Amino acid sequence: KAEIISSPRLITTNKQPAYIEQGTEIPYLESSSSGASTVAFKKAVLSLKVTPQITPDNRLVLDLSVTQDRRGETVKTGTGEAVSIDTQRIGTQVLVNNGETVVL
Amino acid sequence: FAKASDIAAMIGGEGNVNMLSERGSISIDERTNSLLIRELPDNIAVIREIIE
Repeated sequence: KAEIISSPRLITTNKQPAYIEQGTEIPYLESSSSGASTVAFKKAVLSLKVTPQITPDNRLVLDLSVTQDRRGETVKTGTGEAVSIDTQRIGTQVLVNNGETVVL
Repeated sequence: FAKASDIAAMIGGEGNVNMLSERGSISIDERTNSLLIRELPDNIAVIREIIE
């Protein structure tokens, strides 16, 4: 048996974008522009990203992104190796009353 | 109940042929979700009725 719970929170100003994160940044070998390599960072974080909007009849319209990623196994690429990522993601727009919960 | 940026893009927009305007203009105020319009006091009433 197993059971896991995680809950991030934020406070922000109406119509204003906010985020909160916790995780790791994986260095990947190369990013390509016109000619050469800007090696970059992929994210594996538990994150919340939100933009809210308050309406007259005691309600909110939320633009929502919620993710929970982790670092996975190291697979084989060409003559080399690299790190894979395990993900869970949901992105939506919903409409919810002032102080109650909905399941997304 | 709606984003002001979408409504400003629908009422005005690219070029004057599409715009429902003659020699005014919409602007957006994102902080308070509002439009700021400058036009003939006769077109203001029809625009107001439609976007209401």
